[PDB]
Amino acid sequence: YEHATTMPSQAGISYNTIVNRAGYAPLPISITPTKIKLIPTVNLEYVTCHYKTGMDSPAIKCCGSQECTPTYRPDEQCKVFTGVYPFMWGGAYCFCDTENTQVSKAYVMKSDDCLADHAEAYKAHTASVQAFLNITVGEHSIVTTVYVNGETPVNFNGVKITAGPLSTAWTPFDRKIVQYAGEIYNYDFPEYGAGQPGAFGDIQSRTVSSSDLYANTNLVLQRPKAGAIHVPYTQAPSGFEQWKKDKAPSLKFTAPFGCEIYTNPIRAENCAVGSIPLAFDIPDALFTRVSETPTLSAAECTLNECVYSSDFGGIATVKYSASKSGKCAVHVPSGTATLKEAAVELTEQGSATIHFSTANIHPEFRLQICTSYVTCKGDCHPPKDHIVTHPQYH
Amino acid sequence: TAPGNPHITHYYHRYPMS
Amino acid sequence: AAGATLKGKLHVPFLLADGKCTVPLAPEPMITFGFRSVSLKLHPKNPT
Repeated sequence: YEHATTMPSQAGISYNTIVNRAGYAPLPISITPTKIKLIPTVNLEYVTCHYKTGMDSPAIKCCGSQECTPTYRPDEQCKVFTGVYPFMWGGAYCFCDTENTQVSKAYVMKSDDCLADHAEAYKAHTASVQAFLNITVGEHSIVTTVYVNGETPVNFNGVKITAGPLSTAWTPFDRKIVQYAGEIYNYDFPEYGAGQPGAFGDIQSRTVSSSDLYANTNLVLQRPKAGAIHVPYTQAPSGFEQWKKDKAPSLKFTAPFGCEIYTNPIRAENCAVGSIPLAFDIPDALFTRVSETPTLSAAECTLNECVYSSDFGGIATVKYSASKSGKCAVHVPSGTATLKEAAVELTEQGSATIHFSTANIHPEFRLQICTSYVTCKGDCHPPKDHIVTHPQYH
Repeated sequence: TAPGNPHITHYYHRYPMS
Repeated sequence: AAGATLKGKLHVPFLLADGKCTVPLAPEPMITFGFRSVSLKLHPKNPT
């Protein structure tokens, strides 16, 4: 017997519902999602880390002339300076007052700390929501990771459980993502080679350990002081440091619909959005017959208290006269009120207590027990308190 | 815990714009 | 020098590696309530 439903995507809210065939008894089903994931598929484009200016040593020629020689290094700039007169400690480097020559070479390479201080650029797409569920079906509790693809079932005890598709395609993740310091930022990073000097992309390596890096820093060589040996370089600072200072705080603290962002197997958990549909094939042996479960007689619901708070601030009571003493399930079909107890013990001529939550000020809800229903009414009161720590169970 | 009893100053705090 | 200067490779020590560092924790804030409102009295030690 197939059964379907629509459970909200929300952790802690223990969903409960009952399968109701005719000749067989109600079967309760209690489903608590503990952790609802959202794992994008990710493609790495490049890593960018701090830079180090590599100043090759000055080639000094005295009474001569040198010509540049390209070693094809990242952002190799190469200039020749005339009218130099250096000083080492020993004294002047040569007598030739003019007609001296100083070849300056400067390039740009990736910092030594880039194995461990690197920002990973990502293109995200095609998230696969993945839910951890705690599922109790006739005292046969199970705990299961399930996928909310169309046909990705999980089969325990002969019970076949299919989930999805989700009623929303939302991701807090966009087409362009950066990962750094265990923290995911939503940044419109450029493509390989479209960097600019001063921001994310001034250095671009494919991997953390690659060979070819694209550099652009506005590396300009300057003239050295009279009586000095140095390659004076002016260039743009690390765009990585500026992405760090001006940070645009992470999606861990700026994602909507209440998402908790996490690291390497990138995921956004407990995103309170959407309703997931389920589909349960239940093998017939889990169904007892109504002739062997207590058929009631002459039920009538009262209402001891009703506070329409967020919690189960409602207590209703049912008088009854059954045929045996045992167990049955209870469910309020409408959204007028939601129950806490998915099953109630029943003596022969007892009076049973049921707990619920509501938002209506004048309730009138139909409540099921073993077979037959009851019309439970009353009047509610407001809560004395107006801030809580848990969400709405209704 | 809106300031009023429906049983007005209620229904203007809770569910405003009305 | 002139010809070919590159003779060998050194290894840089003291590289930036991971671990754990003891960071402070702020004083417990004071939380007053109200209808659709949360009032927070905050008393820090260092900037937070």
